[PDB]
Amino acid sequence: SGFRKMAFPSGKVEGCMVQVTCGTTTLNGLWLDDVVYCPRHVICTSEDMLNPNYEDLLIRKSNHNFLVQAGNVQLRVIGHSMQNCVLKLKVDTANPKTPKYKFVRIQPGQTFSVLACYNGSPSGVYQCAMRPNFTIKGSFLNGSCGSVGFNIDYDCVSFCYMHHMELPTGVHAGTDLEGNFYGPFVDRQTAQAAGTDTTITVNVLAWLYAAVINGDRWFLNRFTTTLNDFNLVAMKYNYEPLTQDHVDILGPLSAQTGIAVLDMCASLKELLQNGMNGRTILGSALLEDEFTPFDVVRQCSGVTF
Amino acid sequence: SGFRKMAFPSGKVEGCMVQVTCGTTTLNGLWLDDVVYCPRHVICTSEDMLNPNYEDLLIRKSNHNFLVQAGNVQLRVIGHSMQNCVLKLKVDTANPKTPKYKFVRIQPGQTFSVLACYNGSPSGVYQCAMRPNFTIKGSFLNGSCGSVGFNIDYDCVSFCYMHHMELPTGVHAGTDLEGNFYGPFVDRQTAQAAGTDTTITVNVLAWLYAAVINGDRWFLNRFTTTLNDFNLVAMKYNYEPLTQDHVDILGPLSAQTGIAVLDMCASLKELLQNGMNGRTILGSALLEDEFTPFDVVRQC
Ligand SMILES: O=C1N[C@]2(CCOc3ccc(Cl)cc32)C(=O)N1c1cncc2ccccc12
Ligand SMILES: O=C1N[C@]2(CCOc3ccc(Cl)cc32)C(=O)N1c1cncc2ccccc12
Ligand SMILES: [Cl-]
Repeated sequence: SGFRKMAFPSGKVEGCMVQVTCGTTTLNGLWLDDVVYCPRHVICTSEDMLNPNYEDLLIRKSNHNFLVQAGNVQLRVIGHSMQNCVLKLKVDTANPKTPKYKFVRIQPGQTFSVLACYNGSPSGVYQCAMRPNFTIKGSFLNGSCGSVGFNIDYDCVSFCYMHHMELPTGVHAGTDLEGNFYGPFVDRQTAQAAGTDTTITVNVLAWLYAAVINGDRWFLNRFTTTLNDFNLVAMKYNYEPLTQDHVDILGPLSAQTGIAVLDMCASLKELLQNGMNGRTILGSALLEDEFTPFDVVRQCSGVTF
Repeated sequence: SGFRKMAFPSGKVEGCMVQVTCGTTTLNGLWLDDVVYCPRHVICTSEDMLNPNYEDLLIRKSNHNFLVQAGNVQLRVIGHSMQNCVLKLKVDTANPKTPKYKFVRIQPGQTFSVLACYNGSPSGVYQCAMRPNFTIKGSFLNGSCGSVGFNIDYDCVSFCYMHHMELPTGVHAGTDLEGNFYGPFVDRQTAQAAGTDTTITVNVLAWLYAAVINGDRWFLNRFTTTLNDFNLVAMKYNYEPLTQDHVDILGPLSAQTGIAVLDMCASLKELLQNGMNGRTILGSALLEDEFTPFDVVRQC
């Protein structure tokens, strides 16, 4: 029993974190095989950030301008290239701790673990969801750039996020490991803002199933609803639309608990229209949307890595 | 910016998790140097869980009755001894991945990371706190016994918890790594219950300071309180008493934010009286008590 915000074990990723310094800027790099990936903004001064021409700034750098430190060992940079907003530093040593890995770009609503790092040293691990507005509500201080987000599927680490910036509202923006930003963000010190966010409906439903599995049923009711009537309610309360794909994905949890997905939608509809009435669900007074249906099944079944 | 429930990176502990089997029971063990630590209840059969005589059950076991698996490699048990409720299996191989470590017994209110494991394989990491009633609100299924709780301040792993059981309310009980249970619990299936739990006041205050550091001040007020009046009010909401030790511990956060501890106590009193009025504090509609003053300073 119990339901916690759980991250994947971070050990496979910890063995890849390195420190990357370029001039006065120090941030984190991800060392996989003979390449260290890091935000391309490591080459910018504060003034360069106002309107950077990364190709022009990079052509001026030599390999020896990138100091890469893996623990207390300096790696030698033997080449450098840019892919979108990520800099790829070719090093002379393959990381012996390189796990089986892939680079995957995730969709909004998908969750991942973030290994927050400073100076190439991991400091904490937490679970995030890619918000519908393409930001993440992370916990990052100055020096955290280059920290990565990932999932593990069996023995394979799927890297999905690399940290680049903090927006004025305190939320975060980054890229996939191919350097493509999530969301309409750019790596430049210019006016940027997180758009209006929405709640990840399929994830709230998954968490209500987790609550039922853990013995909380107060919110259940005799009612059901159609997908169109529920979607009219979701639109009204700034919830993401629930698709037939989401309903199919929730099938296993629907079969296990005996609560049909649309039956749980009628529970969610009543919660949106009336609130919790002083009650809590899994120790929360808010509807939690950062657990996917897969996370719920994984935690309530004990899948290991 | 941002404030998350953050666990320590688990890699140093992942390299210590092993599977321990005795008869039909399989659980997790913590392999450090040449010793595998695990709950002594691994030696119990179906007829032993109500009034086990662990000394009597253990004397009957030979080293080859303990099957220890580290990855896909069977470790050879060459000795065994019991220390309180933990079994210590001496193995013929020191764990090459043994980190710098210590065993620390924590006090209620302290937080730690849990690396939940099944069959010696880590499945997830989460943060939790030792509740005032000596239980933890963990996430553990059958087979999670032997999963450990730890902190990793300054590259040294301080192991503070080893999981043993789930109480009827769904909360969890365990021991320190010397096998001493936290709370009045016993490794027996006899009727046991978590005592009435309370909110960790010092941690709620620490989290309100985190909220102020992160730019949220809506809950502040023009009032202060005496420590004793605060406690009289707080006790009525099932909050733990706030001691002068807690006030001293909150000194650094008070100096950083400019909000006196007793002024923050007045804000807490008002939050208890009023609720949040549709507002949130650090993304929460409830007052969070699983961040210590030390965690707040570490994360901010
Ligand atoms: O290190 C950087 N450089 C920044 C600052 C300048 O403006 C930009 C503009 C674009 C880009 Cl891609 C990065 C940056 C940025 O946000 N971060 C930070 C990342 N995350 C958290 C931060 C917490 C406090 C302080 C800075 C943090
Ligand atoms: O593995 C065990 N053995 C138990 C079962 C019998 O009663 C006792 C009594 C004393 C002791 Cl020390 C252990 C045990 C126990 O609680 N757990 C479990 C631990 N944690 C979570 C569990 C989630 C579901 C099911 C069982 C879980
Ligand atoms: Cl302590």
